[PDB]
Amino acid sequence: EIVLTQSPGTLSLSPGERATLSCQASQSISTALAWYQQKPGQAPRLLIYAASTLASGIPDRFSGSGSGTDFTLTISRLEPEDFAVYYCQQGYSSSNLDNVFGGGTKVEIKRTVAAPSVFIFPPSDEQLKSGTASVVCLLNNFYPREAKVQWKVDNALQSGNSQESVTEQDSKDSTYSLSSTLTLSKADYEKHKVYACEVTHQGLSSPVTKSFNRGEC
Amino acid sequence: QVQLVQSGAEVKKPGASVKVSCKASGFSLSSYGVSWVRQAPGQGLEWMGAISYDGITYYASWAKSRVTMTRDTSTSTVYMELSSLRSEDTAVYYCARGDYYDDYVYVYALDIWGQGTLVTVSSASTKGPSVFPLAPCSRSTSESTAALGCLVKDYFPEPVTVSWNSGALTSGVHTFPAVLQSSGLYSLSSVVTVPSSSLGTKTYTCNVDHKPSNTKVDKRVESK
Amino acid sequence: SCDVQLYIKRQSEHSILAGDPFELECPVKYCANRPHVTWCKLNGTTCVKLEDRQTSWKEEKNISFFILHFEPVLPNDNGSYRCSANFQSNLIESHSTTLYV
Repeated sequence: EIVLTQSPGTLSLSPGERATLSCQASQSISTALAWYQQKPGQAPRLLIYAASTLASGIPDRFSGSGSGTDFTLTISRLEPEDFAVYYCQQGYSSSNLDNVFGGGTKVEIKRTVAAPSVFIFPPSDEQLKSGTASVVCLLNNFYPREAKVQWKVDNALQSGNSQESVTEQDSKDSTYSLSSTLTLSKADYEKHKVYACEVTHQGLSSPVTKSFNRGEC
Repeated sequence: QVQLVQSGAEVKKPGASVKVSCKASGFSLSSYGVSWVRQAPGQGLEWMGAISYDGITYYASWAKSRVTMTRDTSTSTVYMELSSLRSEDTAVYYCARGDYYDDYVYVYALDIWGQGTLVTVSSASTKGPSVFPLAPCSRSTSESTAALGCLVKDYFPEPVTVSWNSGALTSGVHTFPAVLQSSGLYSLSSVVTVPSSSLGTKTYTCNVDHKPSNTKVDKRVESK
Repeated sequence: SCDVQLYIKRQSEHSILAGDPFELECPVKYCANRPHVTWCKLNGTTCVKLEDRQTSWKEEKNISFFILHFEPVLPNDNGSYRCSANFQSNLIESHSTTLYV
């Protein structure tokens, strides 16, 4: 079947620069290849149709090329509104296929490495009264997205009792923030004294541990 | 102008069905096709199928067994019915207009897109959030910046909005994407970094809105 | 040397009287060995593949044509038709052509 393969998965480029987006088809699709832009919380937007044509009200910095299997979307002067996720789509065939779309390419701002500010938030008195304890670790304004959060409960590294969220790149400083939540019962929470989140990041010379001792708050 | 308008968000039980509508304005349905594309939270674009200009339907190989696509050319509304729903079907569903730009070759691109329709599939029922303050156990007296937040825990379905001091405090605020828990309820944190010299004289209150359960909660965050 | 292409024009229509003969055209472009082309008729949401019919290839200069023969044309032939091509393990369709009887 027709499989659209996008490369690279993600590209870290600075504003003003040139972006080269690659879409490869498993078998020939002539010029029935379209390119879309999707920004967070918005619907996708057509950029280039018929492999090289520009769509309605689309700026001239977006240029498409290729025929058959190899296809390129080039942004020559990367503006800040261009930092989004891009998908290719074949209009060639629709019979017995999994998807007319490629897996996408995220275009993100390259900036200097920034270490996170790490904060620990113990559970509240209100939440404890309900028989559950959530311990939160904040990794504020870091670059690149790659961060390593480790939960330790009396120096015992935890697994499978936490979930993490990471924000979109900040529109003003191009950083990411990260929330990590450790969940436990009020019973297990009161079995241990020390709660800590160890963070390893590029911008950190050595891993940073923020901690509290339960009750001693 | 030339627009595609979809139906409101849906909340469904597993094994149930959902029918999404998509209204065309400014153009003719008998000249254009309409494709359906769903997107799971944080995932990529997933084509479900289409009903072309000449009324013929195409379905993704995974969706053929539970998906139906219709059109009412008089009312100029296209539909999508996804039956025997599973939790893994939770997504934002879009209708996109298929433009067969070429007069000799049967090829298309999707030029006008609908605003999306969030369909949640879960065994869980509508539950407003519990809002817990996030205040540190301790600060260092030499730190210029302090952090505080709100844990918007165990709500269903998505979304919730979070603001600080009725929308006046916007700088250094991070509202995190919600996480889906093992329990089927959503959970999120909203954080702000503030000057620690303000902590004793400035109030920090998060305004949590959960439209599906008609819940609005203000949570004052104090530094112990 | 090139991709297989089916060039039926969009909004194609032929208004013919019953009892008369007719030849329905499907412009097929090919650079390799002649591709397998078939015909169907639109019936609701599906294009019903037509079986055991008189069909012919008519080679021209840059183009070639696959033809469906109506010997003669019946009143129960009023509808929209299409040709499809299955080659590199996928189905490529042409624009639909309407027949008024």
